[PDB]
Amino acid sequence: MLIKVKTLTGKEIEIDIEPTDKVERIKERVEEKEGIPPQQQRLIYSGKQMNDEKTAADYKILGGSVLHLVLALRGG
Amino acid sequence: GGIRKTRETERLRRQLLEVFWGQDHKVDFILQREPYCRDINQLSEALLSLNF
Repeated sequence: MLIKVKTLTGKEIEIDIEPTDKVERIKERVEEKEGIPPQQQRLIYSGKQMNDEKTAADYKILGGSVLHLVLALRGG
Repeated sequence: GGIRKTRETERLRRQLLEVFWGQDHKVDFILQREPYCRDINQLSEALLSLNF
């Protein structure tokens, strides 16, 4: 199952992960793709915040869903 | 300036591995961001290498 993430710059990232994996693991995949640490990147879906102790399955996300990401700031 | 990302970006794109311009999503990302160095990378690399 593959899903697309949305960045603050307006860019949809393409990644491949399983629903049984943890949100923190998906964050690591993001770090290697864009070049930003996981602890400074948040993942939001539907309107609720996703915790590193929870998994994508807990938010009924499947291959084809668009997930949002919002953490770390450059300016002020 | 001092250093440029043009060498890593075009080398990836030409024959080497996806380095700056490369790194999967990064390929287009260099120019489509804000800095000048990245700007040249996709601009000069993605445009000239793909078209020519």
